[PDB]
Amino acid sequence: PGSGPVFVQEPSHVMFPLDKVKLSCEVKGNPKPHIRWKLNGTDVDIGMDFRYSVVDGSLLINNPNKTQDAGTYQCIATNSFGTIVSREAKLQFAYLENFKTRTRSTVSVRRGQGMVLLCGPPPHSGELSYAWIFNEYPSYQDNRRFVSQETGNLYIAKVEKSDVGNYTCVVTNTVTNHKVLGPPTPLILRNDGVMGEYEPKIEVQFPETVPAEKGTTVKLECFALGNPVPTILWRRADGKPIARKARRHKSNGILEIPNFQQEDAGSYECVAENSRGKNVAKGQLTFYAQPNWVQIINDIHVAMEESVFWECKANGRPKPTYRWLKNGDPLLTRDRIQIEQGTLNITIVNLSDAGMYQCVAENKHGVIFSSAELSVIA
Ligand SMILES: *[C@@H]1O[C@H](CO)[C@@H](O)[C@H](O)[C@H]1NC(C)=O
Ligand SMILES: *[C@@H]1O[C@H](CO)[C@@H](O)[C@H](O)[C@H]1NC(C)=O
Ligand SMILES: *[C@H]1O[C@H](CO)[C@@H](O)[C@H](O)[C@H]1NC(C)=O
Ligand SMILES: *[C@H]1O[C@H](CO)[C@@H](O)[C@H](O)[C@H]1NC(C)=O
Repeated sequence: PGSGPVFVQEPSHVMFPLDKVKLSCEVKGNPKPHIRWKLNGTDVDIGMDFRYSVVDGSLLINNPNKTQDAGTYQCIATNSFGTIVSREAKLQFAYLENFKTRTRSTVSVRRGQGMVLLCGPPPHSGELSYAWIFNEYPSYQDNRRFVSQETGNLYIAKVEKSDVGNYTCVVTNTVTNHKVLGPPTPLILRNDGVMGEYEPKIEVQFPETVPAEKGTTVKLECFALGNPVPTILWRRADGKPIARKARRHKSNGILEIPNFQQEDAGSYECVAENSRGKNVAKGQLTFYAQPNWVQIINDIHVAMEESVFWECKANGRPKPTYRWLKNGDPLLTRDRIQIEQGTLNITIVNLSDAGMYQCVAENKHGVIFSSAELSVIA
Protein backbone atom coordinates (compact mmCIF):
# COMPACT_ATOMS: atom_id res chain seq x y z
CA PRO A 1 0.00 0.00 0.00
CA GLY A 2 1.26 3.44 -1.02
CA SER A 3 2.49 3.70 -4.59
CA GLY A 4 2.66 6.31 -7.31
CA PRO A 5 1.14 5.61 -10.77
CA VAL A 6 2.63 3.12 -13.22
CA PHE A 7 1.35 2.39 -16.74
CA VAL A 8 -0.16 -1.02 -17.49
CA GLN A 9 -1.05 0.06 -21.06
CA GLU A 10 -0.04 3.12 -23.10
CA PRO A 11 -1.54 4.80 -26.21
CA SER A 12 -0.31 3.74 -29.64
CA HIS A 13 0.09 5.60 -32.93
CA VAL A 14 -3.01 5.32 -35.11
CA MET A 15 -3.98 5.64 -38.75
CA PHE A 16 -7.77 5.62 -38.60
CA PRO A 17 -10.23 5.21 -41.51
CA LEU A 18 -12.91 7.87 -41.95
CA ASP A 19 -15.66 5.30 -42.53
CA LYS A 20 -15.17 3.55 -32.66
CA VAL A 21 -11.58 4.83 -32.30
CA LYS A 22 -10.02 3.78 -28.97
CA LEU A 23 -6.82 5.21 -27.48
CA SER A 24 -5.79 2.58 -24.93
CA CYS A 25 -4.26 3.69 -21.63
CA GLU A 26 -4.61 2.04 -18.22
CA VAL A 27 -2.85 2.70 -14.94
CA LYS A 28 -2.35 0.93 -11.63
CA GLY A 29 -1.40 2.46 -8.29
CA ASN A 30 -2.53 3.18 -4.74
CA PRO A 31 -4.42 5.41 -4.33
CA LYS A 32 -6.06 4.60 -7.66
CA PRO A 33 -4.72 7.31 -10.03
CA HIS A 34 -6.98 9.65 -12.03
CA ILE A 35 -6.40 9.93 -15.78
CA ARG A 36 -6.49 12.95 -18.09
CA TRP A 37 -5.72 13.54 -21.80
CA LYS A 38 -3.93 16.16 -23.91
CA LEU A 39 -4.32 16.93 -27.63
CA ASN A 40 -1.41 18.90 -29.09
CA GLY A 41 -0.89 19.91 -25.46
CA THR A 42 -4.32 21.14 -24.41
CA ASP A 43 -6.39 19.34 -21.78
CA VAL A 44 -9.32 17.55 -23.40
CA ASP A 45 -12.56 18.31 -21.55
CA ILE A 46 -14.21 14.88 -21.76
CA GLY A 47 -17.51 15.46 -19.97
CA MET A 48 -18.10 18.39 -22.30
CA ASP A 49 -18.29 18.24 -25.04
CA PHE A 50 -18.57 15.25 -27.31
CA ARG A 51 -19.44 11.61 -26.91
CA TYR A 52 -16.06 10.98 -25.31
CA SER A 53 -16.08 7.86 -23.16
CA VAL A 54 -13.07 7.42 -20.88
CA VAL A 55 -13.37 3.69 -20.25
CA ASP A 56 -10.70 2.65 -17.73
CA GLY A 57 -8.24 5.32 -18.83
CA SER A 58 -8.65 4.56 -22.54
CA LEU A 59 -10.16 7.54 -24.36
CA LEU A 60 -12.92 6.77 -26.85
CA ILE A 61 -14.00 9.08 -29.67
CA ASN A 62 -17.30 7.68 -30.91
CA ASN A 63 -17.53 9.70 -34.15
CA PRO A 64 -14.26 11.17 -35.53
CA ASN A 65 -13.48 14.22 -37.68
CA LYS A 66 -10.04 14.80 -39.20
CA THR A 67 -9.85 18.59 -39.07
CA GLN A 68 -10.28 18.76 -35.29
CA ASP A 69 -8.60 15.51 -34.20
CA ALA A 70 -5.52 15.73 -36.43
CA GLY A 71 -2.83 15.87 -33.73
CA THR A 72 -0.82 13.96 -31.15
CA TYR A 73 -2.41 12.70 -27.91
CA GLN A 74 -0.89 12.18 -24.47
CA CYS A 75 -2.28 10.37 -21.42
CA ILE A 76 -1.37 11.73 -17.98
CA ALA A 77 -1.99 9.85 -14.73
CA THR A 78 -1.94 11.46 -11.29
CA ASN A 79 -2.37 10.41 -7.68
CA SER A 80 -1.18 11.66 -4.28
CA PHE A 81 2.48 10.74 -4.81
CA GLY A 82 2.83 12.55 -8.13
CA THR A 83 2.39 12.45 -11.89
CA ILE A 84 3.57 10.49 -14.92
CA VAL A 85 2.99 11.34 -18.58
CA SER A 86 2.72 8.63 -21.25
CA ARG A 87 4.46 8.40 -24.62
CA GLU A 88 3.00 10.57 -27.36
CA ALA A 89 0.57 8.96 -29.79
CA LYS A 90 -0.02 10.52 -33.22
CA LEU A 91 -3.59 10.31 -34.56
CA GLN A 92 -3.89 10.53 -38.35
CA PHE A 93 -6.85 9.88 -40.64
CA ALA A 94 -6.82 8.00 -43.93
CA TYR A 95 -8.84 8.84 -47.02
CA LEU A 96 -8.62 8.75 -50.81
CA GLU A 97 -10.51 11.27 -52.94
CA ASN A 98 -11.90 10.56 -56.38
CA PHE A 99 -10.14 11.67 -59.53
CA LYS A 100 -11.79 14.87 -60.76
CA THR A 101 -11.98 14.06 -64.47
CA ARG A 102 -13.18 11.13 -66.60
CA THR A 103 -11.15 11.40 -69.82
CA ARG A 104 -7.61 12.23 -70.85
CA SER A 105 -5.72 13.33 -73.96
CA THR A 106 -4.48 10.49 -76.13
CA VAL A 107 -0.74 9.88 -76.33
CA SER A 108 0.95 8.96 -79.60
CA VAL A 109 4.17 6.96 -79.47
CA ARG A 110 6.65 5.47 -81.90
CA ARG A 111 6.81 1.70 -81.76
CA GLY A 112 10.07 0.68 -80.12
CA GLN A 113 10.15 3.75 -77.87
CA GLY A 114 10.09 3.59 -74.09
CA MET A 115 7.28 5.31 -72.30
CA VAL A 116 5.78 6.32 -68.96
CA LEU A 117 2.07 6.56 -68.12
CA LEU A 118 1.69 8.61 -64.92
CA CYS A 119 -0.95 7.66 -62.37
CA GLY A 120 -1.33 10.98 -60.55
CA PRO A 121 -3.12 9.83 -57.38
CA PRO A 122 -5.79 12.16 -55.91
CA PRO A 123 -5.18 13.75 -52.48
CA HIS A 124 -5.03 10.98 -49.90
CA SER A 125 -3.59 9.82 -46.60
CA GLY A 126 -2.34 6.36 -45.75
CA GLU A 127 -0.42 3.92 -47.93
CA LEU A 128 -1.59 3.32 -51.51
CA SER A 129 -1.66 0.26 -53.75
CA TYR A 130 -1.70 0.39 -57.57
CA ALA A 131 -2.76 -1.65 -60.61
CA TRP A 132 -3.51 -0.90 -64.26
CA ILE A 133 -6.24 -1.92 -66.67
CA PHE A 134 -5.64 -2.39 -70.40
CA ASN A 135 -8.58 -2.68 -72.80
CA GLU A 136 -11.04 -3.79 -70.10
CA TYR A 137 -8.67 -6.33 -68.52
CA PRO A 138 -5.87 -6.34 -65.93
CA SER A 139 -2.64 -5.13 -67.55
CA TYR A 140 0.00 -7.86 -67.67
CA GLN A 141 3.25 -7.25 -65.77
CA ASP A 142 6.64 -8.49 -66.90
CA ASN A 143 10.09 -7.88 -68.32
CA ARG A 144 8.64 -5.09 -70.47
CA ARG A 145 5.83 -3.60 -68.30
CA PHE A 146 6.47 -2.45 -64.73
CA VAL A 147 4.01 -0.80 -62.31
CA SER A 148 5.62 1.18 -59.46
CA GLN A 149 4.10 0.78 -55.98
CA GLU A 150 5.80 3.98 -54.84
CA THR A 151 4.32 6.20 -57.58
CA GLY A 152 1.72 4.09 -59.39
CA ASN A 153 3.31 4.93 -62.71
CA LEU A 154 3.26 2.32 -65.50
CA TYR A 155 6.53 1.86 -67.36
CA ILE A 156 6.77 0.26 -70.80
CA ALA A 157 10.37 -0.53 -71.65
CA LYS A 158 9.51 -0.79 -75.31
CA VAL A 159 6.24 -0.03 -77.06
CA GLU A 160 5.09 -2.80 -79.39
CA LYS A 161 2.24 -3.09 -81.92
CA SER A 162 0.25 -5.00 -79.29
CA ASP A 163 0.03 -1.99 -76.94
CA VAL A 164 -2.65 0.14 -78.62
CA GLY A 165 -5.76 0.99 -76.60
CA ASN A 166 -6.82 2.41 -73.23
CA TYR A 167 -4.94 2.37 -69.92
CA THR A 168 -6.59 3.01 -66.54
CA CYS A 169 -4.86 3.41 -63.18
CA VAL A 170 -6.78 1.88 -60.28
CA VAL A 171 -5.65 3.40 -56.97
CA THR A 172 -6.25 1.64 -53.66
CA ASN A 173 -5.98 2.94 -50.11
CA THR A 174 -4.53 -0.07 -48.27
CA VAL A 175 -5.80 1.01 -44.84
CA THR A 176 -9.40 1.93 -45.78
CA ASN A 177 -9.50 -0.48 -48.74
CA HIS A 178 -11.39 2.05 -50.91
CA LYS A 179 -10.42 2.25 -54.58
CA VAL A 180 -10.81 5.01 -57.16
CA LEU A 181 -10.30 4.78 -60.95
CA GLY A 182 -8.33 7.24 -63.04
CA PRO A 183 -9.36 8.47 -66.49
CA PRO A 184 -8.54 6.12 -69.38
CA THR A 185 -5.54 7.35 -71.28
CA PRO A 186 -5.58 6.31 -74.98
CA LEU A 187 -2.30 5.10 -76.48
CA ILE A 188 -1.80 5.05 -80.29
CA LEU A 189 1.19 4.29 -82.52
CA ARG A 190 2.85 6.86 -84.76
CA ASN A 191 2.75 5.90 -88.43
CA ASP A 192 5.74 8.17 -89.11
CA GLY A 193 8.41 5.58 -88.45
CA VAL A 194 9.81 3.62 -85.53
CA MET A 195 12.38 4.05 -82.76
CA GLY A 196 15.60 2.15 -83.30
CA GLU A 197 17.75 0.55 -80.65
CA TYR A 198 19.36 2.34 -77.68
CA GLU A 199 21.12 1.51 -74.39
CA PRO A 200 19.10 1.13 -71.17
CA LYS A 201 17.94 4.24 -69.35
CA ILE A 202 16.93 3.68 -65.73
CA GLU A 203 13.69 5.57 -65.10
CA VAL A 204 12.56 4.17 -61.76
CA GLN A 205 15.12 3.84 -58.99
CA PHE A 206 15.55 3.93 -55.25
CA PRO A 207 16.59 7.32 -53.80
CA GLU A 208 20.27 8.20 -53.33
CA THR A 209 19.79 7.72 -49.57
CA VAL A 210 17.30 5.20 -48.27
CA PRO A 211 16.81 5.03 -44.48
CA ALA A 212 16.31 1.41 -43.46
CA GLU A 213 14.76 0.71 -40.05
CA LYS A 214 16.10 -2.25 -38.07
CA GLY A 215 13.92 -5.34 -38.36
CA THR A 216 11.80 -4.14 -41.30
CA THR A 217 11.56 -5.23 -44.93
CA VAL A 218 13.30 -2.77 -47.23
CA LYS A 219 12.05 -2.75 -50.86
CA LEU A 220 14.19 -1.43 -53.71
CA GLU A 221 12.71 -0.55 -57.09
CA CYS A 222 14.66 -0.46 -60.31
CA PHE A 223 13.46 -0.43 -63.92
CA ALA A 224 14.85 0.83 -67.21
CA LEU A 225 13.46 1.80 -70.59
CA GLY A 226 15.38 0.42 -73.55
CA ASN A 227 15.44 -1.36 -76.90
CA PRO A 228 15.94 -4.25 -76.77
CA VAL A 229 14.27 -4.50 -73.36
CA PRO A 230 16.91 -4.51 -70.62
CA THR A 231 17.59 -7.17 -68.02
CA ILE A 232 17.90 -6.00 -64.41
CA LEU A 233 20.56 -7.17 -61.93
CA TRP A 234 21.36 -6.26 -58.29
CA ARG A 235 24.72 -6.16 -56.55
CA ARG A 236 26.52 -4.29 -53.73
CA ALA A 237 28.98 -1.54 -54.60
CA ASP A 238 31.61 -2.81 -52.14
CA GLY A 239 31.52 -6.38 -53.42
CA LYS A 240 29.64 -7.74 -50.42
CA PRO A 241 27.26 -10.58 -51.26
CA ILE A 242 23.59 -9.64 -51.10
CA ALA A 243 22.02 -11.58 -48.23
CA ARG A 244 20.59 -15.01 -49.08
CA LYS A 245 17.39 -13.94 -47.33
CA ALA A 246 16.89 -11.27 -49.99
CA ARG A 247 14.31 -12.13 -52.65
CA ARG A 248 13.69 -10.56 -56.07
CA HIS A 249 10.27 -9.93 -57.60
CA LYS A 250 8.63 -8.60 -60.76
CA SER A 251 11.24 -9.80 -63.24
CA ASN A 252 13.93 -8.35 -60.94
CA GLY A 253 12.49 -4.84 -60.80
CA ILE A 254 12.31 -5.30 -57.04
CA LEU A 255 14.83 -6.33 -54.39
CA GLU A 256 13.31 -7.15 -51.01
CA ILE A 257 15.51 -7.26 -47.93
CA PRO A 258 13.55 -8.76 -44.99
CA ASN A 259 14.47 -8.15 -41.33
CA PHE A 260 17.08 -5.46 -42.09
CA GLN A 261 20.23 -5.49 -39.96
CA GLN A 262 23.47 -3.52 -39.71
CA GLU A 263 25.31 -6.02 -41.91
CA ASP A 264 22.86 -5.31 -44.75
CA ALA A 265 23.62 -1.60 -44.83
CA GLY A 266 25.75 -0.07 -47.55
CA SER A 267 25.91 1.04 -51.16
CA TYR A 268 23.53 -0.92 -53.43
CA GLU A 269 23.51 -0.93 -57.21
CA CYS A 270 21.10 -1.97 -59.88
CA VAL A 271 22.38 -2.70 -63.38
CA ALA A 272 20.31 -2.36 -66.55
CA GLU A 273 21.72 -4.06 -69.60
CA ASN A 274 20.81 -4.72 -73.17
CA SER A 275 22.79 -5.43 -76.37
CA ARG A 276 23.47 -1.71 -76.81
CA GLY A 277 25.08 -1.12 -73.42
CA LYS A 278 24.41 -0.71 -69.74
CA ASN A 279 23.23 1.78 -67.13
CA VAL A 280 23.91 1.77 -63.37
CA ALA A 281 21.88 3.26 -60.51
CA LYS A 282 23.26 3.41 -56.99
CA GLY A 283 22.07 4.42 -53.53
CA GLN A 284 22.99 4.11 -49.86
CA LEU A 285 20.92 1.92 -47.54
CA THR A 286 21.49 3.67 -44.19
CA PHE A 287 20.67 1.69 -41.04
CA TYR A 288 18.67 3.34 -38.22
CA ALA A 289 16.88 2.24 -35.03
CA GLN A 290 14.39 3.84 -32.64
CA PRO A 291 15.54 4.14 -29.00
CA ASN A 292 15.39 1.04 -26.79
CA TRP A 293 15.96 0.89 -23.04
CA VAL A 294 19.18 -0.77 -21.92
CA GLN A 295 19.22 0.62 -18.38
CA ILE A 296 16.08 2.24 -16.92
CA ILE A 297 15.52 4.16 -13.70
CA ASN A 298 13.83 2.25 -10.89
CA ASP A 299 11.99 3.08 -7.66
CA ILE A 300 14.25 4.43 -4.93
CA HIS A 301 13.80 4.94 -1.18
CA VAL A 302 16.21 7.21 0.69
CA ALA A 303 16.52 8.61 4.21
CA MET A 304 15.84 12.28 4.87
CA GLU A 305 19.17 14.04 4.26
CA GLU A 306 21.02 11.48 2.14
CA SER A 307 21.87 11.33 -1.56
CA VAL A 308 20.43 9.67 -4.67
CA PHE A 309 21.74 8.80 -8.13
CA TRP A 310 19.89 7.73 -11.29
CA GLU A 311 21.15 6.81 -14.73
CA CYS A 312 19.28 6.24 -18.00
CA LYS A 313 20.78 4.29 -20.92
CA ALA A 314 19.17 3.74 -24.31
CA ASN A 315 20.40 2.16 -27.52
CA GLY A 316 19.42 3.47 -30.95
CA ARG A 317 20.70 5.06 -34.16
CA PRO A 318 21.66 7.84 -34.14
CA LYS A 319 22.57 7.50 -30.47
CA PRO A 320 19.63 8.75 -28.32
CA THR A 321 19.48 11.97 -26.28
CA TYR A 322 18.14 12.43 -22.73
CA ARG A 323 15.76 14.80 -20.96
CA TRP A 324 14.15 14.59 -17.50
CA LEU A 325 10.72 15.17 -15.92
CA LYS A 326 9.28 15.61 -12.43
CA ASN A 327 5.55 15.01 -12.01
CA GLY A 328 4.90 15.73 -15.69
CA ASP A 329 6.90 18.96 -15.83
CA PRO A 330 10.28 19.60 -17.52
CA LEU A 331 13.02 19.18 -14.93
CA LEU A 332 16.32 21.00 -15.49
CA THR A 333 19.42 21.23 -13.29
CA ARG A 334 19.50 23.37 -10.14
CA ASP A 335 20.52 22.73 -6.54
CA ARG A 336 20.92 20.33 -5.10
CA ILE A 337 19.73 18.77 -8.36
CA GLN A 338 22.54 18.07 -10.82
CA ILE A 339 21.27 16.71 -14.14
CA GLU A 340 23.74 15.90 -16.92
CA GLN A 341 22.32 14.03 -19.91
CA GLY A 342 21.14 10.60 -18.76
CA THR A 343 22.08 11.23 -15.13
CA LEU A 344 20.26 12.78 -12.19
CA ASN A 345 22.08 13.70 -8.98
CA ILE A 346 20.55 14.89 -5.72
CA THR A 347 23.34 15.78 -3.28
CA ILE A 348 21.02 16.20 -0.29
CA VAL A 349 17.35 15.28 -0.13
CA ASN A 350 14.27 16.87 1.45
CA LEU A 351 10.61 15.86 1.76
CA SER A 352 9.97 18.23 -1.15
CA ASP A 353 11.79 15.92 -3.55
CA ALA A 354 9.58 12.85 -3.09
CA GLY A 355 7.64 12.28 -6.31
CA MET A 356 7.46 10.80 -9.79
CA TYR A 357 10.40 11.14 -12.16
CA GLN A 358 10.84 10.29 -15.83
CA CYS A 359 13.81 9.85 -18.15
CA VAL A 360 13.01 10.42 -21.80
CA ALA A 361 15.29 9.09 -24.53
CA GLU A 362 14.96 10.32 -28.11
CA ASN A 363 16.49 10.35 -31.56
CA LYS A 364 15.11 11.85 -34.76
CA HIS A 365 13.31 8.52 -35.31
CA GLY A 366 11.68 7.98 -31.91
CA VAL A 367 11.05 8.80 -28.26
CA ILE A 368 10.75 6.49 -25.24
CA PHE A 369 9.59 7.16 -21.68
CA SER A 370 10.61 5.59 -18.37
CA SER A 371 9.32 6.44 -14.90
CA ALA A 372 10.08 5.75 -11.25
CA GLU A 373 8.93 6.91 -7.83
CA LEU A 374 11.19 8.61 -5.31
CA SER A 375 9.94 8.25 -1.74
CA VAL A 376 11.71 9.82 1.25
CA ILE A 377 11.59 8.25 4.71
CA ALA A 378 10.38 10.16 7.78
C1 LIG B 1 -2.29 19.63 -33.80
O1 LIG B 1 -1.23 20.10 -34.61
C2 LIG B 1 -1.25 19.71 -35.97
C3 LIG B 1 -0.14 20.44 -36.72
O2 LIG B 1 1.07 20.34 -36.00
C4 LIG B 1 -2.58 19.99 -36.66
O3 LIG B 1 -2.59 19.34 -37.91
C5 LIG B 1 -3.76 19.50 -35.84
O4 LIG B 1 -4.97 19.95 -36.41
C6 LIG B 1 -3.64 20.00 -34.41
N1 LIG B 1 -4.74 19.49 -33.61
C7 LIG B 1 -5.81 20.24 -33.35
C8 LIG B 1 -7.09 19.79 -33.97
O5 LIG B 1 -5.77 21.26 -32.65
C1 LIG C 1 -10.21 3.73 -76.11
O1 LIG C 1 -11.58 3.60 -75.80
C2 LIG C 1 -12.42 4.56 -76.40
C3 LIG C 1 -13.84 4.42 -75.85
O2 LIG C 1 -13.88 4.78 -74.48
C4 LIG C 1 -12.42 4.33 -77.90
O3 LIG C 1 -13.21 5.33 -78.52
C5 LIG C 1 -11.02 4.37 -78.49
O4 LIG C 1 -11.07 3.74 -79.75
C6 LIG C 1 -9.93 3.71 -77.62
N1 LIG C 1 -8.68 4.40 -77.86
C7 LIG C 1 -7.67 3.91 -78.58
C8 LIG C 1 -6.40 4.69 -78.52
O5 LIG C 1 -7.75 2.89 -79.26
C1 LIG D 1 -15.42 18.29 -38.72
O1 LIG D 1 -15.06 19.49 -39.38
C2 LIG D 1 -15.25 19.53 -40.78
C3 LIG D 1 -15.04 20.96 -41.28
O2 LIG D 1 -14.06 21.61 -40.51
C4 LIG D 1 -16.62 19.03 -41.23
O3 LIG D 1 -16.59 18.78 -42.62
C5 LIG D 1 -17.07 17.77 -40.51
O4 LIG D 1 -18.44 17.53 -40.78
C6 LIG D 1 -16.87 17.94 -39.01
N1 LIG D 1 -17.23 16.73 -38.29
C7 LIG D 1 -17.67 16.79 -37.04
C8 LIG D 1 -17.91 15.48 -36.34
O5 LIG D 1 -17.86 17.85 -36.45
C1 LIG E 1 26.77 13.27 -8.16
O1 LIG E 1 26.47 14.05 -7.02
C2 LIG E 1 27.26 15.22 -6.92
C3 LIG E 1 26.80 16.26 -7.93
O2 LIG E 1 25.52 16.74 -7.58
C4 LIG E 1 28.73 14.83 -7.09
O3 LIG E 1 29.52 15.56 -6.18
C5 LIG E 1 28.90 13.33 -6.88
O4 LIG E 1 30.27 12.98 -6.94
C6 LIG E 1 28.11 12.58 -7.95
N1 LIG E 1 27.91 11.19 -7.57
C7 LIG E 1 28.29 10.18 -8.35
C8 LIG E 1 28.68 8.90 -7.66
O5 LIG E 1 28.32 10.25 -9.58
